[PDB]
Amino acid sequence: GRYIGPVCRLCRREGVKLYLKGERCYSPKCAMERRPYPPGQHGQKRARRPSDYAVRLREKQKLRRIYGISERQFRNLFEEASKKKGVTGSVFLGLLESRLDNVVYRLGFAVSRRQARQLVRHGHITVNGRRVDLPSYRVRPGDEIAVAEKSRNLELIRQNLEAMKGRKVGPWLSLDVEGMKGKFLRLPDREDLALPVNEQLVIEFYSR
Amino acid sequence: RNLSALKRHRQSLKRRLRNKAKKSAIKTLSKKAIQLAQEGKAEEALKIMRKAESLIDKAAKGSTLHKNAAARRKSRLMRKVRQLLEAAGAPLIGGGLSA
Amino acid sequence: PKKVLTGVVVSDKMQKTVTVLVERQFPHPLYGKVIKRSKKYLAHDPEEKYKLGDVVEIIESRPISKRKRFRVLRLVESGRMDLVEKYLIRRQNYESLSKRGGKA
Amino acid sequence: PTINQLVRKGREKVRKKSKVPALKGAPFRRGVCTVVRTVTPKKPNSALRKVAKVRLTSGYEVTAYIPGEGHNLQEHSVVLIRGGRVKDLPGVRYHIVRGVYDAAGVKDRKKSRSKYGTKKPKEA
Amino acid sequence: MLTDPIADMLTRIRNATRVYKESTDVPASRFKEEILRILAREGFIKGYERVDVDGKPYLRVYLKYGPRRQGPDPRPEQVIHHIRRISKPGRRVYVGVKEIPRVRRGLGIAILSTSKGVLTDREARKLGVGGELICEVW
Amino acid sequence: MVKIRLARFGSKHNPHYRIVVTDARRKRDGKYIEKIGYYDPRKTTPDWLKVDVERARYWLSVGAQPTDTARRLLRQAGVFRQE
RNA sequence: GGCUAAUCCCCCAUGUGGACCCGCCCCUUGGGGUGUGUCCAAAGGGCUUUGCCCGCUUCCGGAUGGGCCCGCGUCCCAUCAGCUAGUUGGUGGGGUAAUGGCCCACCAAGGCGACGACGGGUAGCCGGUCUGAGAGGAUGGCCGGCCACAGGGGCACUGAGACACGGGCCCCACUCCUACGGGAGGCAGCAGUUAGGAAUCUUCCGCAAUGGGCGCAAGCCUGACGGAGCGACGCCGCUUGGAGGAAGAAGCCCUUCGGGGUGUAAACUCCUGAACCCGGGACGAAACCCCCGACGAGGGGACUGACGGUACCGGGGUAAUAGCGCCGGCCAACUCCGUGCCAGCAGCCGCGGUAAUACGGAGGGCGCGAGCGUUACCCGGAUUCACUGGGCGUAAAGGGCGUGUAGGCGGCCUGGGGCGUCCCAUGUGAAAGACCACGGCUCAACCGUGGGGGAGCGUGGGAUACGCUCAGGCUAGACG
RNA sequence: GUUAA
RNA sequence: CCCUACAAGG
Ligand SMILES: [K+]
Ligand SMILES: [K+]
Ligand SMILES: [K+]
Ligand SMILES: [K+]
Ligand SMILES: [K+]
Ligand SMILES: [K+]
Ligand SMILES: [K+]
Ligand SMILES: [K+]
Ligand SMILES: [K+]
Ligand SMILES: [K+]
Ligand SMILES: [K+]
Ligand SMILES: [K+]
Ligand SMILES: [K+]
Ligand SMILES: [K+]
Ligand SMILES: [K+]
Ligand SMILES: [Mg+2]
Ligand SMILES: [Mg+2]
Ligand SMILES: [Mg+2]
Ligand SMILES: [Mg+2]
Ligand SMILES: [Mg+2]
Ligand SMILES: [Mg+2]
Ligand SMILES: [Mg+2]
Ligand SMILES: [Mg+2]
Ligand SMILES: [Mg+2]
Ligand SMILES: [Mg+2]
Ligand SMILES: [Mg+2]
Ligand SMILES: [Mg+2]
Ligand SMILES: [Mg+2]
Ligand SMILES: [Mg+2]
Ligand SMILES: [Mg+2]
Ligand SMILES: [Mg+2]
Ligand SMILES: [Mg+2]
Ligand SMILES: [Mg+2]
Ligand SMILES: [Mg+2]
Ligand SMILES: [Mg+2]
Ligand SMILES: [Mg+2]
Ligand SMILES: [Mg+2]
Ligand SMILES: [Mg+2]
Ligand SMILES: [Mg+2]
Ligand SMILES: [Mg+2]
Ligand SMILES: [Mg+2]
Ligand SMILES: [Mg+2]
Ligand SMILES: [Mg+2]
Ligand SMILES: [Mg+2]
Ligand SMILES: [Mg+2]
Ligand SMILES: [Mg+2]
Ligand SMILES: [Mg+2]
Ligand SMILES: [Mg+2]
Ligand SMILES: [Mg+2]
Ligand SMILES: [Mg+2]
Ligand SMILES: [Mg+2]
Ligand SMILES: [Mg+2]
Ligand SMILES: [Mg+2]
Ligand SMILES: [Mg+2]
Ligand SMILES: [Mg+2]
Ligand SMILES: [Mg+2]
Ligand SMILES: [Mg+2]
Ligand SMILES: [Mg+2]
Ligand SMILES: [Mg+2]
Ligand SMILES: [Mg+2]
Ligand SMILES: [Mg+2]
Ligand SMILES: [Mg+2]
Ligand SMILES: [Mg+2]
Ligand SMILES: [Mg+2]
Ligand SMILES: [Mg+2]
Ligand SMILES: [Mg+2]
Ligand SMILES: [Mg+2]
Ligand SMILES: [Mg+2]
Ligand SMILES: [Mg+2]
Ligand SMILES: [Mg+2]
Ligand SMILES: [Mg+2]
Ligand SMILES: [Mg+2]
Ligand SMILES: [Mg+2]
Ligand SMILES: [Mg+2]
Ligand SMILES: [Mg+2]
Ligand SMILES: [Mg+2]
Ligand SMILES: [Mg+2]
Ligand SMILES: [Mg+2]
Ligand SMILES: [Mg+2]
Ligand SMILES: [Mg+2]
Ligand SMILES: [Mg+2]
Ligand SMILES: [Mg+2]
Ligand SMILES: [Mg+2]
Ligand SMILES: [Mg+2]
Ligand SMILES: [Mg+2]
Ligand SMILES: [Mg+2]
Ligand SMILES: [Mg+2]
Ligand SMILES: [Mg+2]
Ligand SMILES: [Mg+2]
Ligand SMILES: [Mg+2]
Ligand SMILES: [Mg+2]
Ligand SMILES: [Mg+2]
Ligand SMILES: [Zn+2]
Repeated sequence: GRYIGPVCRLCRREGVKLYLKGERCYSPKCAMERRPYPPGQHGQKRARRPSDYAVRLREKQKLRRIYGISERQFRNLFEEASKKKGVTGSVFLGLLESRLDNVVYRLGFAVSRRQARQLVRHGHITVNGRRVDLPSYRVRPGDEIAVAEKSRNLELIRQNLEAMKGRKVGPWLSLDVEGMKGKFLRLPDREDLALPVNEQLVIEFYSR
Repeated sequence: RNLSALKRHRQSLKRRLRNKAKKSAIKTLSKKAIQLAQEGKAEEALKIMRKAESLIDKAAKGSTLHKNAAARRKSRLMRKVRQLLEAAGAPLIGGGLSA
Repeated sequence: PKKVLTGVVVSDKMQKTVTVLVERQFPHPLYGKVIKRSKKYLAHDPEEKYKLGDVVEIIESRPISKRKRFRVLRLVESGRMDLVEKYLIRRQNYESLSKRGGKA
Repeated sequence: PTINQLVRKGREKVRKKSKVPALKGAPFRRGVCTVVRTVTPKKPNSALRKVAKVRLTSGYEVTAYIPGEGHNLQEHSVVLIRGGRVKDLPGVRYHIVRGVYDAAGVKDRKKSRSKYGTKKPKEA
Repeated sequence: MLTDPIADMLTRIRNATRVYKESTDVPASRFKEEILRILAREGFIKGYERVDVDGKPYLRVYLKYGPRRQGPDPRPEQVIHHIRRISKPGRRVYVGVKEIPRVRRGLGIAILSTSKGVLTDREARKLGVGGELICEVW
Repeated sequence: MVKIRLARFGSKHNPHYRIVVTDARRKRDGKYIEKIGYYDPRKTTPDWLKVDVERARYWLSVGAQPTDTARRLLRQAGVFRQE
């Protein structure tokens, strides 16, 4: 299945702060706070000039770890984006952003993307009224992602939505805190995201 | 073992016999007529020729010699007779060839 | 439409039959170069009307014999023994290619 | 060459020879060990490389390498060949698969175990 | 005897322009003249004109070139940077209208001889016809 | 004789038939003479039965014999209604 | 040997019509009409029984299916160059539904081949599939189309149709049964056994649905089919947890012995609940039939589910599989010990000779994850058979030189034709697949509906610059 | 005599 | 085990 392993070691490797724990990744301790260098016995030893290949591979491993997708699905999305009209780079992020588990994260129903995934798998989520437990379900403009009724009481869902009060949400989304429901307005524009990723390098990685 | 539809084989055997016997009568008469025409025996020849014709068409009523196959025979037959006779005699009985 | 081909008569040594040589040129499927290929058809000439050297039209027809499914439609022009000659020499040439050749 | 020459002779599709006559181009082939020898490598190298002479079901009798430190093959050991030559042993173009037939998997192997045919040891 | 009077002309031009001659003569022929018409029209050459060299008909082709240049090798850029025969004796090249090439995204041209006369690739595309792809220039 | 019947085109546990005009002797999912409608037995779409009524009428008029089920569907689509 | 029925067989009649000979007309290969002569039909059964249903006869036409013929296209070897007697054509017969040396009689001496005959090798061919920027290369499993075969070879009978996989006859090999004379048999149907092999499944359920055969119908048959089973064989979706958590347990690895690493990882707290357990419980199935109506239209009624108590719903509910390859360069990822050209690694370059980032183990790391590797094969990269898109002075490559045959190629001007070439219209280009859109299974895979395609070939019409061909002229090439 | 630096 | 990691020599 998914990764399921030490995640702050991934941030360290990528030399950038990836938010894979939601909270704590804000505390004085995402480790990127103390030891923002690679994990392992040689983590501090002087680094060596990376090969053009290495750069792409990492930038890609970076953009993929952020969403927590397998290389299998990641590449499939990438291929779908290549076939599609318009800048592959953005469209790819467009699709990545459209993953339900992800949308749940962008609306705050869950503090992390992994948590969002569990929230979906365990059926505490719903698209257009119907239950949907597929983390990879593709959300379309107009859909309404909401917390399932039966679960509008989970202590966890309270907190997350309580904290959502007075918090802004992505320009391409809309959140109704009281009704624990959100809506996917439009596909995010590349300029709408602030990803520490240079999607081009990723495209290049696959041209090889 | 034992597909009772070997009844098809039985039947085929009889049909075979029925067909076989019809065709022989046909060949035999046809030969007989062409043989008489080739001798000038006009009336006698035409007489038989019609039998052949009748037997051939009758044969065409069922599987035996069904078809244009019948026509082909009548044709070839009414052809050799008239030709053989013209090479001498006159169409007496005229019981088949048209004026 | 029954096919109608145009060709020269390169043989009348058969009763009621003429060998019609037919050419056709066209772009080579890979190299482009307009190449030129030909074939011989045994055509029916009941009246023995057509002579060696005639450029006649040939037309698809109900089989007259094995190897023979075309009838001579008409004469297009004649006395073109130059064409027959080419064919004949090409053939003559051949008998000088194996262990049974001779003329240079 | 001119286009005319190309029309007259065209190009020649050249085919490649197999580096592995394991007949049927089967991915593997079974056989019996005829001889279990030892062989010396070429020039740069020196050592007592382990090789086996195998009589194949494909009707061939070729020499195959016996990878790994272990090895329990004798003059009648039935085994599976796979193809993969040995840069050092001219003539050796196939490898014997360890862990199949009479070929024991390398024991105590703890790393590239799936090659060498070695099952996973209990960890605690 | 030449085997490709057209190729001959494209080359006489190519060779001359390469040494910055003012003009160059080519054995005369209508078809050749027609090609020259386009080169002129297209501004690849100043123009041309019939002339009689030792009694026989030729075609003075007046060549064009850019301005003198800077640094080392002040030789001027060429107007006719590339002039290449496509169709040739024993490899004629024919194209349908949907197969007429676009030379250098339009910056260059193609010259086909159609049953509507010799045309630039645009003129051909316009009149909706294809033909023999004579050469290319830019 | 020539027939009007159903050809299977769904997928496991998801049938989708094509109402077809095919020679009786041909395999059911084989080469048919002409498609003339479609049928979704599970009505998983408001569009679960369509029939080129005129085309059907044409074939019936030339001898096409409809399968009992083919005939049911054909009727539901008004092929036999007179008025 | 005897008896007997019919929708079995035959004779006679009727002749709508049709078949055949001859004639004439139209048309043009044997197409249609017409006249005389001749020849040719038939079956009955059911009842809601004076009139309907099923069916039979002849003919014309429709529809579907098919036979035969022709143009073009269809692998390797020229270390296969000459092949041919039913051979090539004729006349007249035979045969067929039908043309034809398909077969025969007789006559003629022809037919084929370097544009590759003949011989040899290999191979079912397509729609497509894989790859590739394309051109192209490779391929033809699943599905759809065509062909061919049914233990090997030959053969015909029956029939609308076969020269017939579960029909027949003969020869051969083999198996079995024999009282030894003589018989029976053919899974390349489904499943299963065995042999060969690196390797390929259940002697399953059902006929409910779709489709087929027979029947007026009821209905019977259907290993076709619709399903279930087995195999990560492939593809897609899912899990093995989520949040908190120390300047950071222990163990283990490094160390300059200060400390660094595994690492928020664990422990532990809290939250959610794969599995499982209950209750409900499908769609796929509405016809045939029956009643009304007119056995029509239309309207009512009844029967029917293998999958399966499955999918899916609702309730309850446990923190609950991770492996494999790799880490000298190519190529992402480094240290310690062991070993000492040994043991061994290795795709290519190469590595091991006593401090090895390359061997073997360990710690750490990189990659991918119910997979990961390996081997084999195909395309790619390989413009490395070069059409797109290569070359030959010294790298592999100019023939030792000439003469000249076929072939390829061809100066300037005018005219005819319109073969090449170009243009328009139109027919064909099955479905599936591919592409786009939308839609159905919670997504996806999978699937449905719709849209758009073109080359090629046919047909009609058009153009004439170039190439071609014919005709005329020229003198710059050539020759004299 | 071999293989290395 | 002497040479230099070996082969060959003692
Ligand atoms: K009459
Ligand atoms: K009919
Ligand atoms: K036909
Ligand atoms: K004949
Ligand atoms: K092929
Ligand atoms: K192909
Ligand atoms: K009714
Ligand atoms: K539940
Ligand atoms: K746990
Ligand atoms: K040591
Ligand atoms: K190591
Ligand atoms: K390759
Ligand atoms: K030489
Ligand atoms: K020589
Ligand atoms: K002209
Ligand atoms: Mg794109
Ligand atoms: Mg029976
Ligand atoms: Mg007799
Ligand atoms: Mg003659
Ligand atoms: Mg003949
Ligand atoms: Mg080529
Ligand atoms: Mg050796
Ligand atoms: Mg070495
Ligand atoms: Mg290998
Ligand atoms: Mg040139
Ligand atoms: Mg140029
Ligand atoms: Mg008796
Ligand atoms: Mg009676
Ligand atoms: Mg009867
Ligand atoms: Mg009458
Ligand atoms: Mg009458
Ligand atoms: Mg006529
Ligand atoms: Mg008539
Ligand atoms: Mg009449
Ligand atoms: Mg009668
Ligand atoms: Mg004949
Ligand atoms: Mg005949
Ligand atoms: Mg013959
Ligand atoms: Mg030829
Ligand atoms: Mg051959
Ligand atoms: Mg074969
Ligand atoms: Mg390429
Ligand atoms: Mg198929
Ligand atoms: Mg056979
Ligand atoms: Mg067998
Ligand atoms: Mg047999
Ligand atoms: Mg046989
Ligand atoms: Mg018969
Ligand atoms: Mg048979
Ligand atoms: Mg059988
Ligand atoms: Mg075995
Ligand atoms: Mg199965
Ligand atoms: Mg059934
Ligand atoms: Mg049925
Ligand atoms: Mg049965
Ligand atoms: Mg099945
Ligand atoms: Mg398998
Ligand atoms: Mg945790
Ligand atoms: Mg239940
Ligand atoms: Mg229903
Ligand atoms: Mg149901
Ligand atoms: Mg029923
Ligand atoms: Mg009633
Ligand atoms: Mg009704
Ligand atoms: Mg609980
Ligand atoms: Mg590296
Ligand atoms: Mg050692
Ligand atoms: Mg290794
Ligand atoms: Mg390595
Ligand atoms: Mg998976
Ligand atoms: Mg290539
Ligand atoms: Mg090569
Ligand atoms: Mg080239
Ligand atoms: Mg080269
Ligand atoms: Mg040299
Ligand atoms: Mg050389
Ligand atoms: Mg020389
Ligand atoms: Mg010459
Ligand atoms: Mg010329
Ligand atoms: Mg010429
Ligand atoms: Mg033309
Ligand atoms: Mg099409
Ligand atoms: Mg078209
Ligand atoms: Mg299609
Ligand atoms: Mg959908
Ligand atoms: Mg479609
Ligand atoms: Mg046309
Ligand atoms: Mg002309
Ligand atoms: Mg002239
Ligand atoms: Mg003069
Ligand atoms: Mg020595
Ligand atoms: Mg060495
Ligand atoms: Zn973090």
